[PDB]
Amino acid sequence: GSSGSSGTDSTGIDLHEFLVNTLKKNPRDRMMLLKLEQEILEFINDNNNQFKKFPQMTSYHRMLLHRVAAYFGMDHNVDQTGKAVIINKTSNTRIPEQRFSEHIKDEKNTEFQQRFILSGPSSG
Repeated sequence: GSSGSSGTDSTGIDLHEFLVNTLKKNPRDRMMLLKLEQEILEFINDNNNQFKKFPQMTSYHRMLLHRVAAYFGMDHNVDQTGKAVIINKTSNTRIPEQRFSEHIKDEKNTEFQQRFILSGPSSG
């Protein structure tokens, strides 16, 4: 039925290794990882907000996120259906050793606009 848990074995797959590897192999994906990192930052710091819900994600996406959190030290939880992902802000949650913005230092071009721009609201 079920056996085995996280305890006797903690140190294993070096998360970083995975992330960094993805940044090199998938130089296009980085874009996303970066965005999430930003929101996650403003969130963690934001005390007013305790929990944060994420929009419906795909099989891959969901995975990517789950990783980022585990790296920052945050636990994720699935909703009644689990379709989406919800994370909270706990003490264990702290800043890592290095950020992704440190690997993309001295960029060439970037598109960051927060005006007359929406995401796309969907009605039932």
